[PDB]
Amino acid sequence: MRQTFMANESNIERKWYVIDAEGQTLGRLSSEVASILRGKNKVTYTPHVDTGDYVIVINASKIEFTGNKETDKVYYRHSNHPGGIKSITAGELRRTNPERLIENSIKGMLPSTRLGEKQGKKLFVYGGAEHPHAAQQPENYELRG
Amino acid sequence: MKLHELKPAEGSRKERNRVGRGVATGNGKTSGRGHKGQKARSGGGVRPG
Amino acid sequence: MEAKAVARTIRIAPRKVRLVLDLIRGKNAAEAIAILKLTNKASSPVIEKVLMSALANAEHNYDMNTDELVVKEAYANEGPTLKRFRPRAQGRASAINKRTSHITIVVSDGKE
Amino acid sequence: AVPKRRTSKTRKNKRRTHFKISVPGMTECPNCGEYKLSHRVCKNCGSY
Amino acid sequence: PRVKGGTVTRARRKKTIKLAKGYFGSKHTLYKVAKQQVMKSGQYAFRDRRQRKRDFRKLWITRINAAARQHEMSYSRLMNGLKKAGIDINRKMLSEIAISDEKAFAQLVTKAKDAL
Amino acid sequence: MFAIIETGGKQIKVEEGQEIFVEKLDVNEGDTFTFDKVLFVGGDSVKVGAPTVEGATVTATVNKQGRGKKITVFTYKRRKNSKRKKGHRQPYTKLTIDKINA
RNA sequence: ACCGAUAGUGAACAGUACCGUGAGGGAAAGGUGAAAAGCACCCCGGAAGGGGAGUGAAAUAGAACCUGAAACCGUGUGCUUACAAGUAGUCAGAGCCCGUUAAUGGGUGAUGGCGUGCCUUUUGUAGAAUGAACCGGCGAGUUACGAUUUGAUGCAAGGUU
RNA sequence: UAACUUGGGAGUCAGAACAUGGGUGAUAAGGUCCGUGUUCGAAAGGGAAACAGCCCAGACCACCAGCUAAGGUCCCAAAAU
RNA sequence: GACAAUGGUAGGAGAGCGUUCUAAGGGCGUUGAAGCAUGAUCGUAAGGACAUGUGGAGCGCUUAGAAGUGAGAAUGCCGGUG
Ligand SMILES: [Mg+2]
Repeated sequence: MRQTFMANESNIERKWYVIDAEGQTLGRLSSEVASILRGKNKVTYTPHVDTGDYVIVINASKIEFTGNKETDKVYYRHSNHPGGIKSITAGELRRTNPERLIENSIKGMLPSTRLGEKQGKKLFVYGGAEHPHAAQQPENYELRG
Repeated sequence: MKLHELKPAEGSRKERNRVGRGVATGNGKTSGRGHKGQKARSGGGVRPG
Repeated sequence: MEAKAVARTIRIAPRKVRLVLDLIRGKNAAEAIAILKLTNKASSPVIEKVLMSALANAEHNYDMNTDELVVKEAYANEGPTLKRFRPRAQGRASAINKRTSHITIVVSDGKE
Repeated sequence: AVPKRRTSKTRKNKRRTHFKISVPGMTECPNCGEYKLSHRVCKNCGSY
Repeated sequence: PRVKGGTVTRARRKKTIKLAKGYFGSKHTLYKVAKQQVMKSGQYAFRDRRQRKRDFRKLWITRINAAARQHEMSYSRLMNGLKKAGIDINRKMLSEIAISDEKAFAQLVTKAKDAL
Repeated sequence: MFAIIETGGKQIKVEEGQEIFVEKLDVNEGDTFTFDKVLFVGGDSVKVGAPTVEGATVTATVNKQGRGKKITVFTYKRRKNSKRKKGHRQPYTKLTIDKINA
């Protein structure tokens, strides 16, 4: 007897959250956020529809590293031109454009499908303590760890 | 017996094997001959003795 | 109602006829006659004669008013091919296909 | 030099997307006669 | 007497053609490629009737895990406790309950907690 | 209202007046069957089976002993000359739940 | 208990087209209808072709004439597609459109999982090893006479011509 | 729970990697020649990213049931942040 | 009924499906045979029906017999078409 609930687009209700990346470790914040961008923390989780919530990371210039990672955590970016390999350390990438640091770390934990691409478009990283989306009325989340 | 109800004695008749007629018979492609050599050729046996 | 006309075994290739025939599909008859007089492909006069024949059938056999008629369908089918040869270098021959076409036009007034 | 694979129906028909001809200019001969090609003269079959 | 091939070849080939309805391009038109594709699809169907049973069990466990974290348990300990309590409900039923009836699932969780 | 029964080699969640399909049973059309393995009763008063609820039957009427849609089982090995093909229709029985006796 | 138009003669209409200086080699090509009753006359068109009218049981039987498959070429539409990386399917699955040899129906497919054609030959082939453009027809353990072994049947110290 | 004897019918005589006892080579080779096991050949399924020969295991057919092996439990990706 | 077995290449053994023809029996057909086309049908497989359209004169079924008895591959042969 086949009786398993599947979610539709007329079933799903996505809500908004705010994470504070202040005094947190990159990666350890990123995996917990990645699990929320997908509906993994929900019953009614269905794998062929998008059933996750929106996230906002606010401070994101206060993120932390543990080792000597800030001087040798190069990133490496090729450009498809002969000898066109480029480079930047993790330390200088959070000094300039800290938003691309966290965004890229979280998107690397999502599947590379047509649905993973759409799920990663709910991220909204900012540097500093304020964000524009007051009209969506987001709550705080308080990472589990 | 009637001429429309003939039956042979049980065990007396039998159908002949036809070789080289598809894979499910068990005697399809190579027809029971194995692979290459003198014995797989047409008229290929060696002399008795 | 509908009136049709066919021209069978025209000695132009169908790929060349269809190219002009895609210009008049779904237009009223007067505009289609105008278009066929100003296009300068080889198949314009032949298609024009087929269209004229259909318009005359629509009026003599079915008593339709030719002032309000549209070209409902226009298409070209393949006919039988004539097979020929051309001598090439070093004693070799190559094939040549002289292709033909069947051309059909049907006009209607849009009512019943 | 020679094609490695044959060309399917769908690829052949995609290539012929732009292979078409367009409708001509076609202004109308006002005083007398039917349509003519624009900027042209039709001494017969047209007053213009 | 002579037996000419007649009408058996066409009928046999047309069955396989009809089994390839909906395939792309010449894979629904020509006998040779159609036959190859129908063979491959029979092999795929055999293999997938057995992967279905792994996929759905994997989905139920995800849903139960999500439902148990809302009562401060993980799937691991919840199943351990339910076994020590003697409860024998499927993973498939345990996740339909958690979806439709939240109070019943809460009562299951309390018994699983008391058996530890 | 809500009951979990165990039939065949599996478990089903049922309610009053619902149709279900199970592995073949030994009954005739029109008869009445009684499921006596009940693991959980929900709704207003929740009763959780030890595994079993100790009482708690569910009664149902039988409709249509039948056999399912035709499956074709086909497999083959690549360059060996080996394949086989066979069909299968799985039998089932259909019932309508008429009373949940908690 | 021979063939039935790729068969049977090479040849159902030919030692002819055609090829070769010559000796010589050597094809393809059957079927309107019971009866020609084989489309008077009108219309568009230089004609060819066509639309009506008529003959006929039937003209999508009109001489390229019984039936009329597939490859291949078009016209019209129900569902779908312009941020996407593919052996083209398969399993899961919304939405939209329909309604059958009536049964836990049919068409399409947003999105997710898994997934390197077939044959031959090899220790081992997705193989950058071989073969096939596609569709149709044709195309490979047979028969005679001996030998041996097994099953069946008749008679039996005999059996058989 | 096999073995042997008599008769009918075969195919095979290009083998490969891994572990271990040895020759040859240079205590070289995905080398080559023997002894002893296993797997491939002729074996799908799970693991080793992918990966005939390594580790776990031998597919009669249904199922949207359950327990385990090797290997695993932050996210990709099932299970201990 | 209890118990057990059921991956497989060279290869051995068994049981069957379908095609053309013959014999005997029993049938169908201008109120429409064979062939062809479509369908959501039946059987463990090879395969068998039924309904509708086209077609216009032949064809199944049962038991037995006899074979030019089954094609996807041969840089296969012939024709047609890309
Ligand atoms: Mg086309």
